[PDB]
Amino acid sequence: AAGEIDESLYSRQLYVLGKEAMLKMQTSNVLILGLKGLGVEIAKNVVLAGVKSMTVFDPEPVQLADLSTQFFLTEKDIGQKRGDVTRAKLAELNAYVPVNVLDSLDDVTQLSQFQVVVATDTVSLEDKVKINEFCHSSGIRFISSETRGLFGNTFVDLGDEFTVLDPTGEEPRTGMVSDIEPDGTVTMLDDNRHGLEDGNFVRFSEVEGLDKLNDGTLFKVEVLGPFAFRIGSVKEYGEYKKGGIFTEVKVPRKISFKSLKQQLSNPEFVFSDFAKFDRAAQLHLGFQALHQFAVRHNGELPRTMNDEDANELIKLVTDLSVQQPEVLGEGVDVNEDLIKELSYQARGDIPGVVAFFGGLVAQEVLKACSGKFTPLKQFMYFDSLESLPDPKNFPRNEKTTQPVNSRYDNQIAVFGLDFQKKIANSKVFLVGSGAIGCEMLKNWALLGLGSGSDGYIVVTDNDSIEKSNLNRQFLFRPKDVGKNKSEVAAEAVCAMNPDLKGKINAKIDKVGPETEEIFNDSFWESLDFVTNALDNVDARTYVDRRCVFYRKPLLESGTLGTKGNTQVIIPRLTESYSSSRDPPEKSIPLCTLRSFPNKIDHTIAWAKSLFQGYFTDSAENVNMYLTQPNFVEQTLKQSGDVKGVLESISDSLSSKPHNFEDCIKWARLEFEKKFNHDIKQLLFNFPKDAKTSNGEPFWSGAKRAPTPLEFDIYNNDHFHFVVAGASLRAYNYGIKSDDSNSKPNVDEYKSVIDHMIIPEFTPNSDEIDQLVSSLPDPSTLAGFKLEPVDFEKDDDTNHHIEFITACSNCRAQNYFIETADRQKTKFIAGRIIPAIATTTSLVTGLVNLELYKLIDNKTDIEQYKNGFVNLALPFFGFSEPIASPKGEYNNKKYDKIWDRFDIKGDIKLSDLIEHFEKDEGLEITMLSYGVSLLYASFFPPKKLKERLNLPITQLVKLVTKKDIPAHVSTMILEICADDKEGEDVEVPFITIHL
Amino acid sequence: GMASLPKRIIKETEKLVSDPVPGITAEPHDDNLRYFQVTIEGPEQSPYEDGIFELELYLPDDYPMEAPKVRFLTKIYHPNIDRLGRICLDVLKTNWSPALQIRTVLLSIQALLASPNPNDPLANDVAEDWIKNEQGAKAKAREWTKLYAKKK
Amino acid sequence: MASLPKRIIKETEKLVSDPVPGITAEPHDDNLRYFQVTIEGPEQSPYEDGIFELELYLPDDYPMEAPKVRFLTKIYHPNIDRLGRICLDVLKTNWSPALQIRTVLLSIQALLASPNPNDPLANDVAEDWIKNEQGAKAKAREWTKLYAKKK
Repeated sequence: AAGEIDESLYSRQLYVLGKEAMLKMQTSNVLILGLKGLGVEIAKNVVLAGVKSMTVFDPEPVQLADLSTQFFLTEKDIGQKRGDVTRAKLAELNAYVPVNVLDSLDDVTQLSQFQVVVATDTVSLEDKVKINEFCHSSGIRFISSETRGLFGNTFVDLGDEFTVLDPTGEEPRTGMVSDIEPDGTVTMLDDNRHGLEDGNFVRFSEVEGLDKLNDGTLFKVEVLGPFAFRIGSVKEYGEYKKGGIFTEVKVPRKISFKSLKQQLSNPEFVFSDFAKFDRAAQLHLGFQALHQFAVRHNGELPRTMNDEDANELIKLVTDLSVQQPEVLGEGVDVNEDLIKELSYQARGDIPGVVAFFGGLVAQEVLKACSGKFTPLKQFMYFDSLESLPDPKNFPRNEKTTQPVNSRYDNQIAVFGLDFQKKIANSKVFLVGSGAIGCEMLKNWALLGLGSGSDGYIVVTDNDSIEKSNLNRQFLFRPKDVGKNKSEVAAEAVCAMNPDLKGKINAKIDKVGPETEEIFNDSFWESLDFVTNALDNVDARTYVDRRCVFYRKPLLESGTLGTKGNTQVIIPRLTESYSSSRDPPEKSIPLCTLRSFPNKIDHTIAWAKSLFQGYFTDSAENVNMYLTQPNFVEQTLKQSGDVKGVLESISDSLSSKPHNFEDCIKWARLEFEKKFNHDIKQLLFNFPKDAKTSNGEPFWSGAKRAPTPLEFDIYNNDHFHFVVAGASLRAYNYGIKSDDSNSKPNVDEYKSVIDHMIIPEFTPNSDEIDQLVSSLPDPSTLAGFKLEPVDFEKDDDTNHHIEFITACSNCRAQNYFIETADRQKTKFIAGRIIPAIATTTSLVTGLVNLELYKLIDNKTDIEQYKNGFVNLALPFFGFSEPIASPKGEYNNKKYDKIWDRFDIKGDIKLSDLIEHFEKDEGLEITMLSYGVSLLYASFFPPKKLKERLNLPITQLVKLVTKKDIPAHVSTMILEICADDKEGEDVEVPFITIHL
Repeated sequence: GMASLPKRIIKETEKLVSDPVPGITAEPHDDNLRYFQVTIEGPEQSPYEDGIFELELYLPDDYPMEAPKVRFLTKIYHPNIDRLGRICLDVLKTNWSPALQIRTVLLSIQALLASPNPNDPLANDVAEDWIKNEQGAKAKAREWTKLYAKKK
Repeated sequence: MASLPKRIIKETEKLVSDPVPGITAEPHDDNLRYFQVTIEGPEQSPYEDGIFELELYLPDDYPMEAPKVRFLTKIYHPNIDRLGRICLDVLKTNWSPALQIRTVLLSIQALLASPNPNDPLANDVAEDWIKNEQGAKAKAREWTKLYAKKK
């Protein structure tokens, strides 16, 4: 069965990589050498992604110290080979990937059976050079990675020939043309920016005049402006008339890699951080010296925090720079502080640095199988030294850092016992239990975060597990589908680290204004910080605001396919998450939606309204009409579309179906109304030959002249419009047949439609008086009510996406737009976010590296990093958090994000007003609570009588006619104000303590 | 840059009284600062010059990232305003940014009543009437203004 | 000792001997390669109120290879992206070994005074600068007050 992908399991990853990359991945056998923490973080991500086979190799026994980052090892397994025991657990992650153990690597020819080989820290450099040489000459792709405490690297070698097919993965750019001059200059319609670059390739279509320009030939692009580019002389093709759509095309790029032996001495660096460009050549010699150290010392790495071993490693690194003078260059001496730190931390095994490289490397493993995205070329070195605490508080020396016979000994080796204790005793709030939420929990389980006496974790997520979650949420298994994420994820991580057994409080609650009884003042005050694992921006902007109010650190994180980012929000220091986020994508114009689509995004958004009109809103009106006493006379003065609401009800009684055959009929008739009649009406007003005012064609530029649709049961999109239409309608009315009988059969739907009379089209108070009168009494229509449909995009059996895609495509045929299939329609109408475990895992590593800085109460902003990453390029950026901007009123300075006014007691309005005047020199002009304006200076004098003598709680009831509830202890208020000169001033909010 | 969206509304509302837009009124409900009641005088020398037109304006949850929703409450014969009061305006959808205001939206509608564009129509029947039978289209607009837009 | 540190030494010594109006430029006591730069916003530009901080790195192959440079201050500008990366002809196309870091700094100062949103390396704040110039300068003046230090 070659060439089949499970679209429900790989749904979200399939929007990142696509079909061809994944058909090639299932053709690839991958081998991983070394199954400590870094090993599994790769295998986990590679198995989840889906290769032909995963083979693992680590015949060395499990020690307690391995658990510092091996989430697949427990204290049960000690004394047993890591390959054997780990391999049974990876097998659970994906049923479609066999996982095998290599029992012995006695010979380098055993590598022949693998397309990719991944060597980790367990493999020595002599073996890595030999393995790499065999791989390079044999055509096997080679990757390697090492982490030494807060340090790490990765190497990539794909041979003399490797062809990148898609260098970015971006959906290709495309746009409409307005002029192509004889020289090749192409101007864009309605001054929209093409979004192209020099060296891109475009094909054209629909360009009248330059006929041969549209045959699929490619054209190299030289960018002139943001709204224009050039493609070369087009005189030969003819002369431009009108129309045109250019479409970017990705052309293959061939590339070559140097072997490891070659790159050890002449390395090609991909950088991770702008302010650490120099450290790469330094750590290149260092990581080599560590291997040389171990061969001098019976295989042992330097002793932790030992100056004798570090002083030798300096010496070893110096001899290398004489042997490899290209690396450092000239004038560049060895950085002895940086190599001593490397030696201090060689034993170190840090969760965050592992999850980082676990994703980065695994992604490169995937690039190697597919040719999708641009591989790393060829070394990358990385370190997060600023995660180290202040040595004044948590000093590091040979005692404080020694092993204690625990799973955390390798973390204690870097940070010391005191800090590790302080982590354990921290109190955290995790919002979300998805891909990021899962990796977060697993990192905290390795750190022991929350396991201390006075520490705890709180995780909440109201959502349940579904099949596609399993592609990147690795704490969930098939049998857990339909269960609650947070609860199962809490169990899962306790099985990993029983030190948390009973310290995670898995809740099921949403985080909004309605759950502030559960997440109340005392909850927020006790926390040390908050972590965000959420997708949707409204809940994140809420949590962000609760953190500003309670002054808690917040760690935000997010991925968009291969793209990722991290943000640190620090009280009295940095911006917040809402402070600066970029605007959303523009909405579709109503006229474009209604009458003039030119893009499948428009047809899909039209089909989604129509799905909501037929099968959800119609049945809500009818059911209110049949139950609520005054719904008839309510509508007459309450709704906007009174005409359509009454129409909907009338139609639901006229056209009440009795068998599935009546539904098929209904669907065929709606086909005519929507894809035949309404187009003819449109063309009646604006014929194909219509002229505008000024007198240039009406259908021109962004407008496509439609053609009415003759129904054809053999057209797939016509057939499925009537099948899904018939079945959705039948559901409303509780009618038998539906899709649980069999698969849909064109011939039996044909028999019904063939005998139908279908009406020809003719160019088309008292309206409502009829509708109102022609409706019967509800009492008449005993025992009957519709069941409205609830749009779920991830049940394939339910016909929802089947209708939207057929409806969307039928309308695409009207306007001559290329049809789309279910997976694409499901992406736009579902508003789906592409997501793969590689980025997720990686971003979570960075966030936990920034967590150490919170645990040390870092107040220096330059210590923190906001990360950006685009694993497709690949690109790693790290910036300093943005400082909270400062305001000023009456010479007094304040933090525009974190400061506020605090008034104890339920205060009288005029008391507040004069209180501000005699304290801050401010004159309140406006005052609101929530969405209610409680006081304003433009109010009439009689309005101000009501309010000025009232306490704020009674004032709230006066305005909203509904009072504050008893559990409320505080009230935020927003105000405008003027300073001593009467000039306006920006001022912070007010907190009232009741 | 930012602020809470009641604070934003507060600031915009205060300036709408501090200096109003000629010919337009715009006041929110003290119960709900998101919902506004607007009235617009018909511009000079347009077919709407005699009447007053009432609008409803709602500020959504993610304002000013998301644009204001608008609905004409008065019946009007106009190419870009449909039977249900829905409006076609570039600033509402394509040309919206967080930097813009309610003040911007209201001035755009006022500019639209003075200068329809039936080349991008919403009410298709009346746009082809505006294209092909302009003087008669303005006659029906002046008539509907007298029938449905009260007075003043 | 070697060629390139001697080059830097001579350039640094001239940046002290004769400094560039409105610009600070001093190398790290840790690393002669890295420079901390500050640039006053030019007069009668939207940036005139603030001070903007940059970091500048001289790569191994300098001056065959051009200096890498990164805005540390947040700025609203067509040729400066969200990560501080700059689009300058002298950095890529018009770089030669004869040019200096003095040349680079004067080019950035000239760029803050005169953006080019029509350049091919531009962003999307560029189409705001083209379409809505007065509003684009309004947002630049605002961000200067929010994010660039006072003087």
